Amino acid sequence: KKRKKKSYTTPKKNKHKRKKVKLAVLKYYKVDENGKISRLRRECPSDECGAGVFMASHFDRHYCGKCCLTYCFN
Amino acid sequence: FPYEVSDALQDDPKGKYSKKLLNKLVG
Amino acid sequence: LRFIMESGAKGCEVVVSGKLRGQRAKSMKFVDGLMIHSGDPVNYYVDTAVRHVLLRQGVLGIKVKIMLPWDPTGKIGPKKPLPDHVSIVEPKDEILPTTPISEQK
RNA sequence: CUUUAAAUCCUUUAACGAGGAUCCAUUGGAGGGCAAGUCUGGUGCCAGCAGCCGCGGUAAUUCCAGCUCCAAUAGCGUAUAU
RNA sequence: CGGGAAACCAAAGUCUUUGGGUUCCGGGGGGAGUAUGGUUGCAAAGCUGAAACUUAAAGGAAUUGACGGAAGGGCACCACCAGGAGUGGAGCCUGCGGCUUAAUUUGACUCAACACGGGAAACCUCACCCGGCCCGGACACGGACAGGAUUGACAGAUUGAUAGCUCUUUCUCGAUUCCGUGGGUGGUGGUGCAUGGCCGUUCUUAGUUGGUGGAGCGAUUUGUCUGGUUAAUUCCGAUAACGAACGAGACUCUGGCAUGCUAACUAGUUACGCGACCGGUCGGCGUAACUUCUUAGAGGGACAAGUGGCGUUCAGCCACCCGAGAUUGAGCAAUAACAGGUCUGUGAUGCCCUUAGAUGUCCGGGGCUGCACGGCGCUACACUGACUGGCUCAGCGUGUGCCUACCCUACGCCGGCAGGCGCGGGUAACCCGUUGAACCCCAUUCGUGAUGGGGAUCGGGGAUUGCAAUUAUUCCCCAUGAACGAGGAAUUCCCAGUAAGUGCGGGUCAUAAGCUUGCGUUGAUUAAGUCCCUGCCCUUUGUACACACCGCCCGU
Repeated sequence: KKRKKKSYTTPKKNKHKRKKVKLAVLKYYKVDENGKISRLRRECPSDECGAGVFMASHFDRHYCGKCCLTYCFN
Repeated sequence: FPYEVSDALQDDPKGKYSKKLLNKLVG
Repeated sequence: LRFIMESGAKGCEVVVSGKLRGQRAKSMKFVDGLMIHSGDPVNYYVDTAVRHVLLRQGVLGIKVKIMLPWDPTGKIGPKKPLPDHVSIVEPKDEILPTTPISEQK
């Protein structure tokens, strides 16, 4: 049969753009005049979550995606 | 008796190399 | 073929098919002795093997077919009756004494 | 010196003159006829070879070249007449 | 005798062992017996008669094969005759009659393409056509960061059911590169004219080949045949052939045949223990004798201790008088061949590509479906046919968890039912099951048969173990109405339980068969035929054919 014929469609369209960054610094809660973390925030008492991961605030969607679950208090 | 030229001739008795093989077989 | 004849088989045919000389393929076979091609007594009386040999030009196929003698394990000799093919077993005929008088002890 | 009207060229005597003895042999050909490679690269019924038969259409022993070989050899090929 | 290339010739012999006498005449094929000159003739034309140019052959005899709208024999329902069922017409499944948002033909010179690639693609089908998140570079060595940039059920601004493919938004495993020495990204992409292997076809026909010997200079021939005459190069026989080899046959499996299985809880049963009734529910413990059906499960014989006729009295053939059996159907299937098919079956392999939504993940929708029974499987204008008053039945073969959840299902309930729930049986003669493989009197019940031989099919208890059912597994079933007495231009059917009805299985199968492959109740007085078609085989014969008659070839 004939080939895919998917090369000449979708005109005047561009790919979804994801920002290129070097470090993951501002992704976390860093408003302490030094970028450090305090002990007032609670840690989840469950085993399915990594110890290193900490809660963060993003003015959109959420700091997540593999499980596609919003972790915000809402 | 040499068999290589005999086989080469028996594969095609009237091919491009028939004259040379037949001549080599004579002697 | 000479080995098979010296092995004791009463027939063998081998075929080498493919490219032996030139771009085109020749099927070249040698057969000697006897070889049945039909009927049931080609399973228990003929052994056939097909194999492939690679070459800078391609693949050569080797087909070897062998006849087997009458009695098992390569014709050891007559044994308990398990007939499988036609044979004329001719024993030594009886011989009479030439002398007019019979045996004396 | 000799030669010979004078010369030259041979011949003769010296001096120098050879190791890549660079003091470097060519002309045709390698399928058969007919001697000698269906080795390698390129070309792909093109360019060409081929007196004749034929080779070349993407592994060409036949073309274009490299190497190798062989025929004669200071000679060899070609055209024509015989 | 001898000669000759041989066919042939008692001359075509007495020829390299070449000389009896003499005349004419040829020197590769065409041009061409043409031009021109001469000559003859009333004329037609006759005699003599070139060259330029062109060409590697033209030709003779014989051999093998192929071909013949040549002859003589033989065979075949992939041929015909006699018929039956059939067919783009009076439904259903797909393979062309027509094609450019591809829509279908990738194998065809047929019958050796086309319901074939076991190819029924809602799985990702050869992707197919299309707003498809991909990298499937995770082969070690040109730049190589320490984020190639590797999600989203998501409120018109993120305009598809779990594709942030409109907008510097954007994240709970996350350091993971674009490549020079070798079929590497996926190895279904070529070349099946480079091949193997495996098939198909010539091949359903009976053909094929040495060795020694004979014939011929030789190719080659004889053997391998005049004939009778077999399904048959089968066998008698004849015989410069004799011996052999392959094929055919024999062989294997399979079919309305067994009074032995020192044989069986699945199948009845001699003497036990059951038992109304004119040696029984001992097949309801279990008859070590069983056996008859069943196990076609293991050991057997019987077309000639035969008859008549035809035939060379042989090989054989046609009918039948002590008598179960007097051509079951398949498998295997030779030499030589095809530029037959397959590189999209393959860890069976020769010769290759280089750089971004790579043929491999994502495609809601969808590929032949844009289709009118002159490619398989379908309608009998009728007592041979009806809905169980009739069945103690005639009868292939599958079925579950080892990778792997996805198998066959009995029985109850939801029920008067698709479909759903529940405990149960089954690794299988043990359960489905005594498999619902026709209803023979045929307890709605046929007179001039639009009307039981459709009911030219969409409404209804309610509609699926699987994302997608839109030309499709949905499902249990309901008044005459497009056909009317077997519907012809022409066709890869068919002769003893065959054709043709019907159905049931198996392969495909998460769902599924109007596909294919097997299985069931079915006959003969047959046509005991033929070579007129289409083909094949043998012999003779002709050939200027050998790329072999789809040939060669002639002329305008």
